Amino acid sequence: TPSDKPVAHVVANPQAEGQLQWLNRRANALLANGVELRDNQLVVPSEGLYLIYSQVLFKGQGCPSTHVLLTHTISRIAVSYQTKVNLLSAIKSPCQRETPAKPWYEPIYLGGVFQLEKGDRLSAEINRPDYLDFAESGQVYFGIIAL
Amino acid sequence: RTPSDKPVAHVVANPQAEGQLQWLNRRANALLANGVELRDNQLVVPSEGLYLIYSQVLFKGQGCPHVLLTHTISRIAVSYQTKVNLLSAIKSPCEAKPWYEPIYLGGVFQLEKGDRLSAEINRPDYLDFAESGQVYFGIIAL
Amino acid sequence: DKPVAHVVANPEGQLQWLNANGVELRDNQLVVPSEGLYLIYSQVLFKGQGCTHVLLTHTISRIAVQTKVNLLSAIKSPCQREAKPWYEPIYLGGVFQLEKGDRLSAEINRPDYLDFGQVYFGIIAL
Ligand SMILES: Cc1ccc(C)c(Cn2c([C@@H](O)c3ccncc3)nc3ccccc32)c1
Ligand SMILES: [Cl-]
Repeated sequence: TPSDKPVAHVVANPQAEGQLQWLNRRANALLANGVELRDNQLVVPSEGLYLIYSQVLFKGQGCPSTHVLLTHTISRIAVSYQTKVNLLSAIKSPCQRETPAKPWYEPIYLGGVFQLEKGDRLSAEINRPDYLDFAESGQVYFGIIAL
Repeated sequence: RTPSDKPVAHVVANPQAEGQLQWLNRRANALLANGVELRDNQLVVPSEGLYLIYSQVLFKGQGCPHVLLTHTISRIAVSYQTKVNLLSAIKSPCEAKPWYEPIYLGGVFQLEKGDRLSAEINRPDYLDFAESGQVYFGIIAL
Repeated sequence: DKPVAHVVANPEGQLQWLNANGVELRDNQLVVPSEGLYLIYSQVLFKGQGCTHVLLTHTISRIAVQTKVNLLSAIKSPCQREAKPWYEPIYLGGVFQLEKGDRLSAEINRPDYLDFGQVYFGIIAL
């Protein structure tokens, strides 16, 4: 008998270069037991503890003049407070200095366990989609597992 | 009430398989239960359904010299016969001070009877086996 | 129905777990109430205020009823060099056959670096 636990693993659309579009319709991506992907946001079907997790990968060929600051954030939009509450966040400076030009790879991973309500809208956002790496699949994903 | 019918696996790396990330099930605290097979370094699924899938690898380099470390979990379905990646991480880490990069990949997936999950790296030379529990691969049916 | 625990860190000098089904928490360790398959997991977060070559280790070990052994373990190294802040999480998790009365500890080498949803330890019976 299949599991009744809400789950979801959405992935970046690799053709949507310049955005971070989460897909559920894509091979090895998934929504189940009530979880929805609406408006680039996961929608929690029922209260409980969820494991939330996301990976994003950044890439640049060399370091430019302006300082590069990469951020990744999992936000929450509750029905009783319909403004983004940050759940998880992290920030990486992949460049110490400007190149006087080998390629760099900055992943950002966020995971934790949080209490969610029914109708919670979860988003996972980055500041610089132009540095996202869609070179092969599996690298950029966002997902939840009810515990 | 009784023991669990759920398919599961937790396989561990062989520290003396050179140039290989060789997964093993016959070890203490390792495990293949309820139809999960380890076949050609690939865990094989016995039933359709939702599974958690996870792997840890830990690389270590004594200092730096352009180093890239990749860790990749991938699916082959009976039906499609194509090797698709499920989760993937690329990392550039760089006396000579020793560095450590753990890479933990995990997620929830919808698998089909007879899929062949595999967990791989680009650089086995950089694997660390300092202690036990450092390098591993498994699935857990929900 | 099934044994479960989710314990978290108290926000000095100790990673101490705080607080439920069949599962006790004697002496900073989860105590398995019966034989079977368990999904054991944890996370911890280290933060530095700027960087002694430091290695942050996090380890979940089984104390089987009579020795003590690593189940899951990782080492991070935050600094490549000797005042910018850094954050470094370590993730552990996997599925394990276990005995009634086994103890599961989740430890760190440097409590001094710990930065107290990101610092937990738990189990779930399958
Ligand atoms: C997504 C996923 C799939 C399978 C497993 C076994 C895990 C490991 N896990 C962890 C933590 O180590 C973690 C978190 C985020 N991403 C990677 C690891 N925290 C957990 C809490 C509950 C269950 C498994 C938990 C995580
Ligand atoms: Cl050990």
